[PDB]
Amino acid sequence: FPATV
Amino acid sequence: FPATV
Amino acid sequence: GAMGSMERASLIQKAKLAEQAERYEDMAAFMKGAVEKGEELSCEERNLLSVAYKNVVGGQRAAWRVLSSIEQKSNEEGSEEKGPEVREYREKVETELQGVCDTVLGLLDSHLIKEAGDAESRVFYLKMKGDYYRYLAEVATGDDKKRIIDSARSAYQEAMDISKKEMPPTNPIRLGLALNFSVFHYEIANSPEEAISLAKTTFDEAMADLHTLSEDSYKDSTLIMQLLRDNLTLWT
Amino acid sequence: GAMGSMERASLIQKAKLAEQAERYEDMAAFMKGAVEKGEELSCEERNLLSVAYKNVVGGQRAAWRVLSSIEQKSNEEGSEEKGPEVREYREKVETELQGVCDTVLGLLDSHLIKEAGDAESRVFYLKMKGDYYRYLAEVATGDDKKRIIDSARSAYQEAMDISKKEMPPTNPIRLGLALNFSVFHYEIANSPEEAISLAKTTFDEAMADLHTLSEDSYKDSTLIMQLLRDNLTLWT
Ligand SMILES: [Mg+2]
Ligand SMILES: [Mg+2]
Ligand SMILES: [Mg+2]
Ligand SMILES: [Mg+2]
Ligand SMILES: [Mg+2]
Ligand SMILES: [Mg+2]
Repeated sequence: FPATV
Repeated sequence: FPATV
Repeated sequence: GAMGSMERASLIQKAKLAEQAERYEDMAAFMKGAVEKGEELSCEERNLLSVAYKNVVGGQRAAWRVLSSIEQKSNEEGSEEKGPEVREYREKVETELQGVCDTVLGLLDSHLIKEAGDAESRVFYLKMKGDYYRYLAEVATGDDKKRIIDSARSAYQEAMDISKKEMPPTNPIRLGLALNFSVFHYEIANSPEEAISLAKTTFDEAMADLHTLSEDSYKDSTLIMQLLRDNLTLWT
Repeated sequence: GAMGSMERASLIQKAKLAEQAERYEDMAAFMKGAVEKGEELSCEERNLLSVAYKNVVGGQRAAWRVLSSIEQKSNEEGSEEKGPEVREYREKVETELQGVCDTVLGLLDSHLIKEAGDAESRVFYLKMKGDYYRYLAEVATGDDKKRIIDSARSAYQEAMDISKKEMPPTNPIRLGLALNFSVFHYEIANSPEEAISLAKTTFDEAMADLHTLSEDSYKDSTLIMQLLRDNLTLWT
């Protein structure tokens, strides 16, 4: 999965 | 802490 | 609400304790209580709120993906029929996730967003609104799926418009918003070119503004810039 | 009970799904439902039960230790008075932990232990009874603290007596019981010499019996033997 904040 | 199972 | 009798300051204190103890469900319940006092949140308080619900929903999403994967396998040709249990339990976790999302969206709508006048607060809340519609979209399969996706898009877009007008390109909230909207494009909206373009432009514009910053601001901004780079590396 | 309407086999199926998804609270609720059907548990089912509640209470214990440490620091000379919040929240977590322990002890008393005739089942349940009284003891400070400690000791001792008569020294349940009773001696009963003696004797007697085992049984037994060695290394 891609990075989110 | 010591090991328990 | 069960937090109605507890002091606002006590709820914030306990949210911090819950964070130290990795008790994110408690942290979230304390922050909900704090928001429901009706006063605006400070910078630190907004962060506490977002941390709590990110950890809770993050766990739910991870579990939902495990269960959805098992469920998909069960519907492959040659798979033995095992009954309704996998669907039921995926549904259970899904319903709990949706409930958390609706709770957060509830707090934002009643009345965090409408009272948020400064860019840092308004952009942060609108980002969260985008994020929690995005989580609803990840599990949506019905009549309202398109409207859920558009609700995410609309909130992110409003946040974007404000952030570009009111914040420098290195602002961590602006960076974080862009990171997540870029992910929205890639994973939800079927727009990988838009995702890549956004991540690249955001990265490059931030790079060009790092010279204006202190060492500590530099560390904060570059950390999020690396996440933009990580995603770009994943996608290209 | 909310699991009263669900099939026993469906509860076991969902407990396994919950385990895969790391949803230990759910796993525990499903296994409680399964036990409450009133049939005896198989080997696999007993393991599911113990895994679920070990993970749940393990998290509670970890959090309790974080909070108790902060609380201790607050009562050091020179520490600013911050109000009742740390005590309140430690108490909240403590009460939840005690509730889980009472739930497990409830299942064992109604009626898992009384129906358990074979050594493997009876020793396993009596070990769990010792374990959950040990967790109650870790947080006990009142009139009943000694009686809670003795309840743990008594259950472990009964388990020990059966295990020595009915199981080979390499049996993983016998090994695991000894590991945990040894920890009981060290951490709860203020008997570090008894803890060390037990861990050593158990290790050595198992070593001497490994020659009788298959490769797979050897792997199972040696794994627990290493935990005995790890504790001995910690304590000497
Ligand atoms: Mg007040
Ligand atoms: Mg559904
Ligand atoms: Mg553009
Ligand atoms: Mg039936
Ligand atoms: Mg108490
Ligand atoms: Mg002896």
